[PDB]
Amino acid sequence: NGFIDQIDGIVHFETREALPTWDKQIQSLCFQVNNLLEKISQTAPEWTAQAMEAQMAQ
Amino acid sequence: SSNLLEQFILLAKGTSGSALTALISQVLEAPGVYVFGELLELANVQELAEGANAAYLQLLNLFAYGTYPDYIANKESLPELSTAQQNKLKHLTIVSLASRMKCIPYSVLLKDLEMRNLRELEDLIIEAVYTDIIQGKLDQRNQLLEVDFCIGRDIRKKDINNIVKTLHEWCDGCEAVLLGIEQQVLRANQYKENHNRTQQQVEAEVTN
Amino acid sequence: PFIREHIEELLRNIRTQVLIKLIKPYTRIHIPFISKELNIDVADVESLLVQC
Amino acid sequence: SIDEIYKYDKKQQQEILAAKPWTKDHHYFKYCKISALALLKMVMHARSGGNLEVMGLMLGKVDGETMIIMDSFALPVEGTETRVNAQAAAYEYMAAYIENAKQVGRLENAIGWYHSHPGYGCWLSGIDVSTQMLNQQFQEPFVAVVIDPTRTISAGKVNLGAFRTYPKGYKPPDEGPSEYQTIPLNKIEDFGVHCKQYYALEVSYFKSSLDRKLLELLWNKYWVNTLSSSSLLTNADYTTGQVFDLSEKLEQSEAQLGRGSFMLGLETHDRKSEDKLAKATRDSCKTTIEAIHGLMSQVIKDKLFNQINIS
Repeated sequence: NGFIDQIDGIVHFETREALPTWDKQIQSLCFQVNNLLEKISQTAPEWTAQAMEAQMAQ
Repeated sequence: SSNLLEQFILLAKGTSGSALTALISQVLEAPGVYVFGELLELANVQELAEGANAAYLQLLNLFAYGTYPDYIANKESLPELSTAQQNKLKHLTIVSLASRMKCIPYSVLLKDLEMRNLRELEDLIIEAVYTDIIQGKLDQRNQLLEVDFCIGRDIRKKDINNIVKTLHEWCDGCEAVLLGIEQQVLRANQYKENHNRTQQQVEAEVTN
Repeated sequence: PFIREHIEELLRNIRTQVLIKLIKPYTRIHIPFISKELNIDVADVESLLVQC
Repeated sequence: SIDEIYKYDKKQQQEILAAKPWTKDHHYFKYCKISALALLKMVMHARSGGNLEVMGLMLGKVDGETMIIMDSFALPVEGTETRVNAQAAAYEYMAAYIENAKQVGRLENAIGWYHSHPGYGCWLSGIDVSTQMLNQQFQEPFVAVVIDPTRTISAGKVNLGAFRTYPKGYKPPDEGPSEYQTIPLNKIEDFGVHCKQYYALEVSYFKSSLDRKLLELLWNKYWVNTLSSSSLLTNADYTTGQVFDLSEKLEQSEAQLGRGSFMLGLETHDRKSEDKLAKATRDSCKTTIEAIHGLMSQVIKDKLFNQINIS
């Protein structure tokens, strides 16, 4: 990927930008919550059931 | 690494004196150790002063609070580094400016790290991506750097308040948007029920 | 004389295929740049770029 | 039986497939039991295709003269009328399901294939009756079920019906339409002739299945892909391409209002396609609703994550 500029002799490389980069950061952020959820239930499974009941009580 | 952090905190609390001075240079030389908060607050490193022992205490403070330009200004008073200790200091300089500003321009990193091009400046940043140290994206149109994931330098004893503040706006912020979506469903469903009743009672009276 | 009347069209079709494989990487390519690579004069380059 | 058909019985499938009672009389299947959990998966896969035709595959067992429709999955084939012999794409899925079922002690095989006929109602045309005869002799038993997704919206009636095309040497010479629905004025002449090739069956409903139980364990780790919305950038060529077809429909409406379908002597029956202005309105609103639907998935993302900022 990328293009070559013959005016100043500076070749640029494409690294994705504009709209395609907006959906990539959202999917990468939600993926961190999925990996963090598996670590909380593995290290302390009692805290997973306690945090879920706090939303239903409010 | 994570298994090597629990071994350096156990040997420093068992011995002291001349054995503690040799343990400081072995931690900075061995890779994998990117945290220096649990070793600076200890009373073992604070007893090193008067001579070459005081130089190791000032070097540990620059690796946690200082940056890259803070080391080149007093390179004669601090001991020299090698091909591994110098590259580790450049990783902490990138995560230092990210804790204050969200985006860091390329002109700032070109002056602090002292480079000439963009690939050589970003060469020390991509090395921390595979080691799960610095994770983010590179911007070319705006010539900025959006750092998403980075190391917390120390144990985060001062900037720990921003962790709970960011999570509070994500949980309480969803309740305000949920009230607007639920209200839109009731308004859209009520409009369909009123339209179906006003279209059947007006067409049945045409025959009568 | 039958094949001589079609020898000019065959030479022009080859220049079109080479220009496609060279204009993709270079965004703003120079006009004398494609003339030096093709080893041709600049008199027929201006006439071929219009038809292409 | 009554309580044995609700569960998976190995002895029931061992006394039917070993003898094959369908080789004596083709009119053995009388009723069809379709699971309530599998019915929602068939009406949702055909609704995503819109005006196109799609096909799938059903899995289940048998219990006498009544078929059992257990699990069902979709297929990437573009229907059956467009692509001849659409059962070739399901050979990879069947080779991986039978081998994994015989090792655990299960004799569940194929039971039928379902598709969708949007527009001309739920029936079997001249193409579906030819391909089904070649599949019933190799992968028996089979059953063709048609689902109309574009008919349960305006009329509000859940169109559902199973049919079975008779093979060569058993078609009745005269048989009326067993399951008659609505057909537009275009292919109504072929309904009175092709109706004798198949026959309708009394569909039933029951609660069992098994595919509707393992999708929750996957959602615990696959929930990061369900939020991948932003429909404004997915089918962007279909939205812009629909505006080109709208211009051709709007040009036909100008000639309809100018000439007029109400002449002297013979009115309301002059032009072929009447009410061109009323039909062009729904086509213009289709490009508007589909355009604002993709924006709603983006504004909702800028109100939950972009409104957080940092200190």
